[PDB]
Formats: sequence, structure tokens, C-alpha cells
Amino acid sequence: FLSLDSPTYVLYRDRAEWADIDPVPQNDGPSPVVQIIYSEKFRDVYDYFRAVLQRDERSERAFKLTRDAIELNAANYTVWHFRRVLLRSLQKDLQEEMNYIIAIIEEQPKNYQVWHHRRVLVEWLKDPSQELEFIADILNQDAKNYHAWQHRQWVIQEFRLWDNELQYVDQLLKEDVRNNSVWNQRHFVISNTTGYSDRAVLEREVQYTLEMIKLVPHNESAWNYLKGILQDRGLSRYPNLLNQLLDLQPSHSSPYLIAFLVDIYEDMLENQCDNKEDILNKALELCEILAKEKDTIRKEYWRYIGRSLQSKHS
Amino acid sequence: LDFLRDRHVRFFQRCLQVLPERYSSLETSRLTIAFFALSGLDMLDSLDVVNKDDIIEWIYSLQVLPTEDRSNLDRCGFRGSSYLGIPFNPSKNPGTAHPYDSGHIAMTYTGLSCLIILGDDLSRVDKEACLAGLRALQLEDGSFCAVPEGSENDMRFVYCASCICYMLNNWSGMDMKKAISYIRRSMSYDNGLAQGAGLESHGGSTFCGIASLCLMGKLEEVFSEKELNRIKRWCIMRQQNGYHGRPNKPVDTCYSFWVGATLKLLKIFQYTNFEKNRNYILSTQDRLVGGFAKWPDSHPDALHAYFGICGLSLMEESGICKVHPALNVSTRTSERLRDLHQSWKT
Amino acid sequence: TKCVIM
Ligand SMILES: CC(C)=CCC/C(C)=C/CC/C(C)=C/CCN(C)CCOP(=O)(O)OP(=O)(O)O
Ligand SMILES: [Zn+2]
Repeated sequence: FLSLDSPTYVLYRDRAEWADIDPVPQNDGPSPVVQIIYSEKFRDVYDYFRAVLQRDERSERAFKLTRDAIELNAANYTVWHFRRVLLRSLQKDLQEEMNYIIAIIEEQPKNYQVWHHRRVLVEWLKDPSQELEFIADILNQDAKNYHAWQHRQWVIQEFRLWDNELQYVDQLLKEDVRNNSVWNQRHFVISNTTGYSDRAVLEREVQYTLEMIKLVPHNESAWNYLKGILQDRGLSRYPNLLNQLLDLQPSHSSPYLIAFLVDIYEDMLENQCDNKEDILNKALELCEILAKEKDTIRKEYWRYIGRSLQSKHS
Repeated sequence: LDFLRDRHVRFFQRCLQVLPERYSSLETSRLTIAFFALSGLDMLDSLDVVNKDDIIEWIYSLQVLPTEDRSNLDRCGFRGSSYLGIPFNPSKNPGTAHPYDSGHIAMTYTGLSCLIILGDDLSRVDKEACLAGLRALQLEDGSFCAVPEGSENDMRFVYCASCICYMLNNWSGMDMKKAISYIRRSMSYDNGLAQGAGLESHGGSTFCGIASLCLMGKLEEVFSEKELNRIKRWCIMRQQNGYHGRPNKPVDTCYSFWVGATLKLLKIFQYTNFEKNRNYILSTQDRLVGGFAKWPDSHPDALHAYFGICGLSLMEESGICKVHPALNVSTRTSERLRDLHQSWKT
Repeated sequence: TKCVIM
């Protein structure tokens, strides 16, 4: 109702509807630490919040008071909890609360309390119809917002809304193939639907990734996905992969590719392959290429990897 | 350039004093701001510029003690501040009942942590009540919530639980088997650790996971050598000059600690490039007001000032104590805690 | 600008 910045705003201490309540002040004792100074309005709203809270008053006036408390500080988790208690006690329209929280989150998309509040509401309503579109809007202000992706995965999993996610992922990867959050989402969808054990799917994915790598060779995300879906089945079990990569080396080279190769060679040594002593040298040669010219910032790491390979396969 | 040590000491001093209303959104977590300042002064060996006794009393006034009837055990621990309006009580008289007063896992952690840094012996801490409250926060999947009334749950709070159990030297505060399960399940296909299963791996959650295991002394037992090598690879790939928290994200000063400390725990921080990391951190130093920011030419804050200093510590900066990479206190403080634990065992 | 961790 009465906005905090309305010309006719009145302190709670001066409102008739609140005459029967004694405000409760905050006290940090004799020597306060990390004390925050508050304005008259701020201290006034919270002095009454403390009062209502202390008496667990489930009133309509208390419900309206929380709106002000939240405008002053949306990071106060106790205020949000009490508001939820009131939403239930007064049996408020939850569809209306959804509009409220939708606006709040847009203004503060990195606040933990507001995302938690929306999740509780959706659980109460058992209605996810607005979620995917809402999140897509938030992801438009920041495509990597961890809170947004977290909420999106919860919704999809909880109400089994996998049907269009793989398509949404394809669309976003076209907007920015370097968004690590989207590659994670792709793995999320697939492993929770078809899985990767279906050779047809694995091939589709490995092919898809090699295509993205060809478009932007220097992309850790794409390389991590590729290695991710193959590392547990065994990198050395894919002979055509080793050659297809060695063929990219000329043009589409990058430290990520060289690293992948080193990892392939190591898988071979791990599985007692043919030419043990020769493979080990092909690896060491790459490790040094990484250290001296391809990924110099990790010079000492790559040399440490090399020394590890030698003392393990000789 | 160079490290402006005295400037940073004054910065932390100011934090412990008074803040502008524009910091009102930190009200419920003032205790962690205090931690950043105190632990920060400890790291610079300047705790002498504060009145340890006054601050210890303030901290104890934040403890949610069990009431006469002990019907609120599941809600004990520490508050982030006095925003609820409960009358000042430095853990002297018994707990005063209140429908919504209870602890917050991150505050119980930073609270105990502050007490140890200040030299207190935790004698006024109701250890059993805190552990009871901690147990109540754990979920079926092994992770934790921050408050008994309910909140989001993830790796951040698993780390808090671990630190609390470690400091009180008693792991009855959690079901370690379930927690370890949660940590394992958070490992991503790219080998980093995420906030939870299926989520994008992140520098912050990777630190929380690895540090929690090290505190339980089960790193080796939970991850295989092959697994640890993959985790190490993911972590060391985070260095661009300074460190970022996720692939393809811009570097941020605080990750010099989040990731740097993880690498230290995995014993390969020594293989990173020190100069570029140090240069980046210093480039975010505010030469006028002190402290550090997340990016260069950006306003400083207590969080980045503290973590930037701990990041420098990892490389043994001239003038900064060695930080205990898993407990998040100075090694000097971790040593005092070792003595405290020994003394109890009598 | 900042890092909200809670
Ligand atoms: C008080 C204390 C020392 C607590 C330790 C336990 C905790 C809470 C650790 C938090 C670690 C951490 C850095 C979590 C990530 C925080 N975010 C900023 C998450 C989502 O927002 P984004 O802007 O997408 O984050 P970013 O891009 O920085 O990863
Ligand atoms: Zn940061």
C-alpha cells in the first residue's frame, strides 16, 4: 500500500493501526562490532518488525510490514521465513505472490533468499508452467548466473520437463559456444534421458562437439565435454579419434588439443599397449611442447606430469 | 607493485568499527564480516590494535543457548547479529525463549573461528547444544541447510559443518558417511566439484568439498589416485594470471584463495606460476583506502581484502603469516587450536 | 562488483 518513498509515507511509530504495539529495539551491548548505522525510516520499520516477530502475530498488518522490511533488506532470511508463515496463516493468493517474487528476483538476481522463496512457492503450487520462460529471461541479463541454472535444473528434474531442453541448449550454444554453463546443461539433459551408453548417441555427441571445436578451437568447455563423455569408457579404445585429432593439430591446434593427446597416450600406457617405450616418448615430447611453448603458464605443472609418466612407465 | 601492509591494517580496523547504511544487507551476517577483519588482522600479525576482551563478549552475546527446559536444542549455535532484538547477554544467563531465534551454520562456524583467533578457550560455548543443532541441519542426501527453519542446501554448508566438527574436535555433529557421499556425487564430468550433483563444477564448491575431506582426514580414502589427478588438472587449469572460478569466466581475486588453497591441499600449488598470480592480486589493491577488490579499478570490500591477503599468504608474502589452507585461519591459530584440543583431553 | 556468498 503506502510506499517507502511516497510523499505521504508515515513512520510506523505515528500510525494509529500500530498504537497498541511497543517497538523492540536492537542492542549490540556496550561495545558494538561491525555496527551499521540506520536511518530513521529503516530503524522504524525494523523496530516494529522485531515486535511483531517476537509475538508471532499472524496478522494482515504484519504481512504488509514484511513488504517494507524486504524493500529495506531482501537478504534478511528471517523476514522471508515469517512472510511464508503468514502466507499460510492468512491463506494468501499464491499466484499473486509469484508475481511479487518474480519482480523482486529481476531486481536482485544474485540474492540467495529470493531464489529459495520462489522454489518453495513452486513446490506449494506444484505448478512449473512459468519457470522455464522466467529463467530464460533472467539468463538474458547474465547467461552464467549460477542461481538461475540451479533453479532451472531443479524444476526440470522435479516436474520431468526434459522435452525441450536439449533444443534450448543448442540455441544458447549458437549465441555463445564458450558458455561453460550451457555445456554442463547439455550433459545434464542427455545423461538424464537417453544416457551415453547408446553408441548412436555417443557418436552424435562426439561429432557435434568436434564440429564446435572446429568453429572455435580454443575453448576449454568443448574439450572438457568431449573428454568427459569418453574418459570413463577409455580414451584409448577409440583408434579413429587419435588420428582425427592428430590431423587437426596442423591448423586447429591449441593447448587443449595437445593435452587431450597426452591423456590418450597415457591411457594406452595404462592398458599395457604395444610400443610402451615409444608411446611414452610421444607423450613426453608433448608435455615439453606444452611447458616450453603451448601452455607456458603451467610450465612447471607439465614438467611435473612428464616426470610422473617416466617414473611410472620405464 | 608492493604490498601496502599498514594501509590494510587500518582498513580492517575501520571494518570493526562503524559501517554506512549502504551495508545494511550484511546485517544478518555481520559476524562473518567480523571474521574477515579479525582473521585478516591475525594474518598481518596486528591483533593488538583491537580490544580482544570487548569483541569476545560481543561474540558470546550472539550464541543461541538452550533454554531452561532445553526444548530448543535443535536450534542452538550462533546468530549473525542482534537484529532480532534479544537483550544483550554474553552467554551468562540461560537462553531466553523466542519463536524465531536460532543459529545459522555459517555464523556458528565464523563465530567459533573468531573466538579461537581472539584467544578464548571456548569454555562458554555449549558444545553439546551446538552439535545438536548441527545434526538437525543435515538432509537425507548428506548436505546441510543453514538454519532449522529451512533454506537452500549445498556444498557451502557442508564445509561449515566440517569446520565446526573439527574445531569442537567432535564429529558427532554429522553423519560423515552421508556427507562424503554428497561430496563424491558432486563431481562433474569435467572433474571439478559442483554445488550439488549435476550442477556446473565451480572453484568455490571444489574448495569446500576438498577442504571438508581434508578436515575429516579422508581425501585419499574417498578419491582414487586417478580421480585426484583429474581434480588437480581441473584446478590448475583455473589460472589465467590470477584465478577464475569456472572455465571461460573472468578472473577474480578471491579465487586466488578458493582454488589456490585447493591446489595447496592437493600438494601441487608449488607448480603454479607465482609471479602472475601475485601481480594480479596486487593490481586489485586499493592504494588509497586499503583492502582489495575482485577486479582492478573496482571498489574494495572485506571479503576480497581478506581472501586477497590469504592468496598472497599461499605464496609466503613478506609480512604475512602462513594460512592453514583447509581451516581458513592462520597456521599460528591452527596451532593454538591443537593445544586447546590437547588440553581438553585430560 | 561484489561476491555474495550467502
Ligand atoms: C564465511 C565463509 C568463509 C564461508 C565459507 C563457505 C562458503 C559460503 C563458501 C562460498 C564459496 C563461493 C565462492 C561460492 C560462489 C558464490 N557465488 C557468487 C554464486 C553465484 O553467483 P555468480 O555471480 O554466478 O558467481 P561467480 O561467477 O562468482 O561464480
Ligand atoms: Zn570474488
